[PDB]
Amino acid sequence: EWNVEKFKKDFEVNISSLDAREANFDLINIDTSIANAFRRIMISEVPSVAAEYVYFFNNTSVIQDEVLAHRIGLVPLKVDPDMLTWVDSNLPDDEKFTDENTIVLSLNVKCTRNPDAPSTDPKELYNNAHVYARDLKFEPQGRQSTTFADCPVVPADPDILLAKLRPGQEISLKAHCILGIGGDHAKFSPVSTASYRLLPQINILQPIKGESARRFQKCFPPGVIGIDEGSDEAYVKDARKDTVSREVLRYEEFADKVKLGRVRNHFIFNVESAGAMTPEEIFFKSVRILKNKAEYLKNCPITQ
Amino acid sequence: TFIRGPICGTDNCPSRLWRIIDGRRTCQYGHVMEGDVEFNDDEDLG
Amino acid sequence: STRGQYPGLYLFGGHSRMLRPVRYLPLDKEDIVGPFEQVYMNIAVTPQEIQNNVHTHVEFTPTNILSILANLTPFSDFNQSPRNMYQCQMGKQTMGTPGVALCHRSDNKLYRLQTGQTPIVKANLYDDYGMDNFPNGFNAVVAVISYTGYDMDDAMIINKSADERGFGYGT
Amino acid sequence: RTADFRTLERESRFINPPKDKSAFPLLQEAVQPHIGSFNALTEGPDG
Amino acid sequence: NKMSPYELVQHKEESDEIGGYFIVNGIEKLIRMLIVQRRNHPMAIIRPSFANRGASYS
Amino acid sequence: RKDVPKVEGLKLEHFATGYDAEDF
Amino acid sequence: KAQGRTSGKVPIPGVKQALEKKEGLFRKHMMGKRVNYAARSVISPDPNIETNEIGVPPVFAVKLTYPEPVTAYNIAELRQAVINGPDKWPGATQIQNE
Amino acid sequence: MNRQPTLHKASMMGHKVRVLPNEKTLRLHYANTGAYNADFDGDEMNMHFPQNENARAEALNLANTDSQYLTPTSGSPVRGLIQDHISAGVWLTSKDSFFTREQYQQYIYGCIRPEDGHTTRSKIVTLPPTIFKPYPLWTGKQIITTVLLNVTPPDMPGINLISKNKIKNEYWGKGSLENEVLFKDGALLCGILDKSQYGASKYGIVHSLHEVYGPEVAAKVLSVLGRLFTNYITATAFTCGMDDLRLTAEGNKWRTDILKTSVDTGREAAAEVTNLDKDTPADDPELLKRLQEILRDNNKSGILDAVTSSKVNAITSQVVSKCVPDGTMKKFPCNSMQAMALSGAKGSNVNVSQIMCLLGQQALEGRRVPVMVSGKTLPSFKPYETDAMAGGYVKGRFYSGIKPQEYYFHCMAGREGLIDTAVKTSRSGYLQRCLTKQLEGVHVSYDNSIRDADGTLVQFMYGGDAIDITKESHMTQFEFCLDNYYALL
Amino acid sequence: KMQYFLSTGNLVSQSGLDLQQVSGYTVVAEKINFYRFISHFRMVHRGSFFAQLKTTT
Amino acid sequence: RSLINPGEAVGIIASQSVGEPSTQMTLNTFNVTLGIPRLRE
Amino acid sequence: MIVPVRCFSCGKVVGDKWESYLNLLQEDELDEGTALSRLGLKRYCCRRMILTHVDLIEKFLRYNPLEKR
Amino acid sequence: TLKYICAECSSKLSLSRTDAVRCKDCGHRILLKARTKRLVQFEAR
Amino acid sequence: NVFSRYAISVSFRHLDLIADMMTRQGTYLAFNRQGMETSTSSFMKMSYETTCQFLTKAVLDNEREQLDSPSARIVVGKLNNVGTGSFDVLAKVPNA
Amino acid sequence: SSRHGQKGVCSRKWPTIDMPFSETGIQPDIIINPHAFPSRMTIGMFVESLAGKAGALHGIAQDSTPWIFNEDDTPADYFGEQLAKAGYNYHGNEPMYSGATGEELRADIYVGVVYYQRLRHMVNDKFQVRSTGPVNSLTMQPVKGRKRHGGIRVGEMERDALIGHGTSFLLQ
Amino acid sequence: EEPDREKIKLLTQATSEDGTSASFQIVEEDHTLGNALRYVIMKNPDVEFCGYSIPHPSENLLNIRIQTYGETTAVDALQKGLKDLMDLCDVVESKFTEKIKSM
Ligand SMILES: [Zn+2]
Ligand SMILES: [Zn+2]
Ligand SMILES: [Zn+2]
Repeated sequence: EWNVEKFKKDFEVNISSLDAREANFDLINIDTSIANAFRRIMISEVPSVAAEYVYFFNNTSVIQDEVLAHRIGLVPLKVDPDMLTWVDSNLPDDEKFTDENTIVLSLNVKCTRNPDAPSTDPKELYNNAHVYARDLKFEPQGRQSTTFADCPVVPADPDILLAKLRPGQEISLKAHCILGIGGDHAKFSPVSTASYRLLPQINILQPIKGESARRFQKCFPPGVIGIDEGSDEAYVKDARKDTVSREVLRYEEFADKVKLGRVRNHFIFNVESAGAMTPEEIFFKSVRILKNKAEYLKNCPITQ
Repeated sequence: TFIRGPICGTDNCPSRLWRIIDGRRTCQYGHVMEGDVEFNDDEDLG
Repeated sequence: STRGQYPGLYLFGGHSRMLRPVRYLPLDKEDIVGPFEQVYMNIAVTPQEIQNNVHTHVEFTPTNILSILANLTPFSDFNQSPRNMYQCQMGKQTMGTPGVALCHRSDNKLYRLQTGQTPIVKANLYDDYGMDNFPNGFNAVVAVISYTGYDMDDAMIINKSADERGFGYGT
Repeated sequence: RTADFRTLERESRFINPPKDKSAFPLLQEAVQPHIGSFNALTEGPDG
Repeated sequence: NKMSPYELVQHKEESDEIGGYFIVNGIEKLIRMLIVQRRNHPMAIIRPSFANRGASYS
Repeated sequence: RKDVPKVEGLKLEHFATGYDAEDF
Repeated sequence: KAQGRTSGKVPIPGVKQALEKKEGLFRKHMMGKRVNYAARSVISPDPNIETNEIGVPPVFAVKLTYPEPVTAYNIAELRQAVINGPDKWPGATQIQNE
Repeated sequence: MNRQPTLHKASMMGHKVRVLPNEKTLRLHYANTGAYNADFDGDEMNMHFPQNENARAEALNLANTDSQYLTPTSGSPVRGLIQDHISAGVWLTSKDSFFTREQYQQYIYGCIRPEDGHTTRSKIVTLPPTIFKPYPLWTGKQIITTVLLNVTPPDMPGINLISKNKIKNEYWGKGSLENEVLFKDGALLCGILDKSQYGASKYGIVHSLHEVYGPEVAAKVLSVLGRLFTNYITATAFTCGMDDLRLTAEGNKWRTDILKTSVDTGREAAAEVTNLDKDTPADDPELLKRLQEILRDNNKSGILDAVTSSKVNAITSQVVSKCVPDGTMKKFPCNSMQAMALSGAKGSNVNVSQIMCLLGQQALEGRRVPVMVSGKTLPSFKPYETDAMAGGYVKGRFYSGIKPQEYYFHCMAGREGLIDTAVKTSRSGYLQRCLTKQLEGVHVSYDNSIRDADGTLVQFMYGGDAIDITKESHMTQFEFCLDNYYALL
Repeated sequence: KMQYFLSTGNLVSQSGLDLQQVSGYTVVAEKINFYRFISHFRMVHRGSFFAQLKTTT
Repeated sequence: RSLINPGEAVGIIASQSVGEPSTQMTLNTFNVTLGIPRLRE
Repeated sequence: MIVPVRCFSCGKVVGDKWESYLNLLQEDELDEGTALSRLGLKRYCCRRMILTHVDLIEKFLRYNPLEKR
Repeated sequence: TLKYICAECSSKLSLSRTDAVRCKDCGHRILLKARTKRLVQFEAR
Repeated sequence: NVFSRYAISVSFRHLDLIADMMTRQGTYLAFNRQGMETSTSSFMKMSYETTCQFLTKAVLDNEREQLDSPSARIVVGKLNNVGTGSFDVLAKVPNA
Repeated sequence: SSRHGQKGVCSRKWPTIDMPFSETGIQPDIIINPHAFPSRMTIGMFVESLAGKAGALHGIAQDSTPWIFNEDDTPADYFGEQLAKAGYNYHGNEPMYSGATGEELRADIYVGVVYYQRLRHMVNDKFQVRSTGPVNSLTMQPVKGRKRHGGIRVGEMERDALIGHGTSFLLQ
Repeated sequence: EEPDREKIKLLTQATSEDGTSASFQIVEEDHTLGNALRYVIMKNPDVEFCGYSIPHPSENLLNIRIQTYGETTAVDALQKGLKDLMDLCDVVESKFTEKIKSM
């Protein structure tokens, strides 16, 4: 007999590590349908900011225009969402972008010959021969000056090589960075990889003490199995440390003395980030999206 | 987009025509000219 | 012989003769052998298969008998034979890199795959012919699984987000 | 090891083409039936 | 002809330009190699297309 | 025939999620 | 049935050569005609449509048309087709007067 | 719809349109791809759209796919599930399959939707579980019962069928009965489902529903099973790896010891055709003189090929018949390489044998590997070599590799299968065109006589019995027509 | 008259060469990749006369 | 109810039931003329 | 051409690590497996993108019709 | 100021009417068109 | 015997109709030009091969083509007489 | 296509999330059906899959020159040992989970890195459609050729396939 | 006053007269909420049948189907499941907050 008060008696979270870019943590005693839905929403439904419309004024370099437009969109921007709003598509392009929807980046690079002493390195040999992603400067439109004064728009990885040039060539563009979700295009996905794994279960069946237990160590990562003596013989220290290689299931000594399975309601989330948001904050957004994905169906008339 | 042609029928107006389904030159106002073709000939020097 | 080819000793030194190198077993030196000679010789394939007092020659490498494009197929001795023959035709018809001097040419049409990669698994003759100057393809994390249901009889499934990040994009 | 991708050997060669001698000499030998057959019209014995 | 990979780049070619073809009207054709009979050696073929030629031919 | 030469100098390069080099 | 002058690369065909071959007239343009209202494309699999079905792309669905005479029962749907016009899919490309 | 070499009338069938978004490709179901002889490698098909109501009444009633279930060549079915819906019904209808209540109701509604008109009752009915007391669990055979409970009409009783599988009983263990398919009152009670049941196979379950319930129900059951074995595949996948292709070290010693007894096989067949005896050695000058005599004759070389090929096909048949169920590392259900071959999903037992055991004799134009003027089959071999390997016998397999000599003979056999294909279709193409001008206005008249177009009489009944070929399948299946008497009434 | 041969492939000759066909002597070097292009220079052909045959010897 | 229907093109069907499985027997010797050349006589 | 910005499979930013990779192989003189692990590439999806990259843009840039050769 | 580019010496070159299409530093006939500051738009996809 | 060698089952009803066509004149007639020579439909013969050869034999005959074979109805554009063209649909009007 | 003649069209750009995901978080770029390999017998693709994943982890290139290995020196033993030192399964199998449902799969999935090529002929220069258009001047029939918006051919045998169904109005 | 009503839709062609059986069709959904909601409706002791079904992956439509026993219609089982999934995301969000405030 299930109840939401019985779910709360038996639900735990163990946070193994938290960081600016990644977070490993456990969700104990939750169903696979709910734990998949948090993974499902972190990849797609959580919105993030990326460049969408690119306006080339000149591109005289070797890289094509649409290839170089595609490379700007994949550059992750260090912008907090809930500082922008959503664009509205049922109205024309003069009315579509405001200072509340859009972040305007620009890029203006020209390459020239450098007088240098001599196969020489082309950073000592040319001026502006490498367009990095930090050369996308932020242009505050409208009132994005008193609200972005704390945090200007900078790419999350400023050393991304966008293009390479030779003298004579130039790149002069201007891009609009709109808010979108990972289901539309992959460049809005706010996460490098969110994924989970089940806790492995390593069930020893017979006591396998002694010299067999020393060779039982080596079928696993080193922190997994431990020994003490013939008593406290060969036990599991850290099954969470184990990757399921099934190395022990191919030695005929051990193929009946152990069984490998999972703990089917212990999920180990590893949530990384593309830099725009902290990884514990794209999990709070993900559980609030699924809550607000259900309110909008409850607070809704059932048609026909 | 259009090309100059004869006056359209149905008492349309002095009009100029435009091939649209590659074989039916309509008028400006959408009247398909009755019995029009846009022929070609097939090659798949030498 | 008895009712065989007409006997004789025929030397040839002219133009236009086919020639390939083998190792002459005394002196361990390279010899050059043409196809008129080869019918009556005894050329061992590997040195491990040199039998006493029949073999006078040995191949340098057993891969001197394949083509250039038939030699770039990874582990070609494990595929079935019509599949090594079909890669040799499919390897021509890829969109790869025609050349780097494309702004000084004007052809009817060129196909240009944008971001090529070298292969992790490759032959040693991939580097002798300088095939790195013309990268033809890309390394995909491929999973052999029947999961979706839309991949039958030959069809495959691409990833969507792999494609949005540019995966076999070309002009 | 068994084989290598020659990553620093490519990148020094892409930037700096060799000023003396073509690398990859098996590639110029693979059209010696064509280039050589046209060279024999004007070179060799008896002009 | 006697030209470096550096100098082929300075003359707007691929650095490992291969040669072997003709440029005719921009189209870049080449002469196909053929298999013909070996020179200067009497072959001893038998063929049914010889009795087709005249009477009393074997 | 000499065998294919084993590449010497290999080590563990796949770890569980949340564990980098805690193994010696 | 002539002699000609030279190797004029199989000289100028008469009115019998227009009839007697695989190509010509009587087998290429009487048994083997080309048709209007037809489309071809590469096929792709689908286990989500029925077995007695085809998945028509939206490219083909805004080109191929059916002359539907307007009567008292399809007036509600053929008015909606003309309103959508020849770009939105449940639509129509042209009408025919009486 | 039309696949372009249109060799028979089932290659041009009539489909119902279902307009999809986001595509540029025509898009087909897998039941149709055996009818058109199409596969998804880049094939194109022609889509014709008829322009009046007389032709729409004939693409729905005469040339639709539902009436094209049986081909008229022999009366055999051509429509069924093809590759991975086959290999999913050997897992779903297995005896290991146990679904819980949340899972059982999900595989029903995943394939049977009442909104789209799949049901007959407008309320999805389910079955009691086959386990009550520890935990309620449904069997995987019990899902096939529930999907036939819902798509068949309620007034007719259940189906009754006794058939077989392609999988022998000994792959499942001692005393299993999983080769016997049994349907009693519409309930699958025994046996797994294969290509032999819902593939393009005769007297299966889909062929039997076609007879009792009609073509409209049999076309729904292929769609319902097309969605059932797709949601089960997405929840429970199917793979094939390197471990599927490996013999165990016990059984890998077996193929070595049998192939150790093949080094003498080439000489003994060559000593037999030369009418010598006593194991005369291979370097005997009175032996090599006879082999040269054999070489110059096309007759005598045909004898030496046939003796030596049939003698080394025995060693090929001893390695396979000892290893492939027994010497393999992974046994049958877990070894997906065998389960794709035993189910008839893809491949044969010959493909599995060449991967795991050895390729065998590379027979060229029926005879054996050709030979030079010098008595050499390659420059690697001694002239007039009485080795089995020198004649083209490959003792290597595709798992471990084939030597350079036997890689060259295998390219000889690979090319004669490709030059014969290029000359295949031009032969029988003109034979069919030439029949379809005489036998082209020949039709059944209303007095059941077969007449030509001008009225000249050809036969007095069609075959002497006036029976359509696509109807007489269960006409002499009297045990089937008695077990289903009331449903067929 | 030599550019015409290299443009069409038609061996026009009064005196008659030893060859047995008069067409297909030159082909276009395609550049769809490098493997297509490097294999025109290793391509050898038995003769265009032999595809007319009905014998697979 | 399993009879042939009047108007059925049994001439095309009988010719498509012979020419179509004859695209399946082009192979060589496995005493009498075999396969398609026998069928062409 | 130039290094992809993101990995194709996971989606980690990979484009900022190409010039750091060539410094490790040239200046610090490591093998390829140790230089990739020091840049943070550890899933073998993103590991084979810096590893296996050709970088043909240095070969394209030699042809410049905007300056005297 | 509208300009072109010589295909040989890469010198920028305004070309009026009633002028032969040649470079004016070398004499090269083939002459390629430069690109100017002009707006085009893309989606970053 | 040809099909049973390759383990291909064809029904005897097809083989009896091929055989009863080849023996329709008491002789052993082929499927070729010479077997087709004794037929009624001129356009069937003209569309097969040697078109103006059969046309010569038909014009000298002053031969009326009855337009009944399906190779002669596709030429003139008449409805084919096999299947749904093997009968007529007639509408029944109520008033006198 | 891969380097083994395993070609086939892209059937669906399958969305990322409901695509199976490994223990590592890696989601495959290409899913290929295992039912290809029994009739193809392309086992060079299984060992390329196995040598490629060994090479990505250890930072090494592997050789795939033919006849380097041996029946006593099987590459499944050679590259599987390199995976087992890296920490993966010996057989190239990986524990994957279902993207749709979320549960783990039945067995482990054979994953690896294969060098895929992209062939040059695509649907954008294969498909055509015609409602009506340009005709021929002699026969008043639709014209041959796609760029001229021309028509699909109903040839000789397709006439016979419509007589065989007995549908005289589709033929008409 | 414009509330959205093109989101959830009761398919009347498959709905029983009593309301104890009904099918629905949500737009712009998939396995995300289709499986998470199906888990919570099945924990109602009156739901006899429940399952979701995506009719075609290329369009964003989601058919779910609830069949009850009695004394609760199939709409009242949908909105009871949507309330207990709202309450199930509060437990996850509030446990995961208390473990960040505890580090
Ligand atoms: Zn008008
Ligand atoms: Zn990655
Ligand atoms: Zn100049």
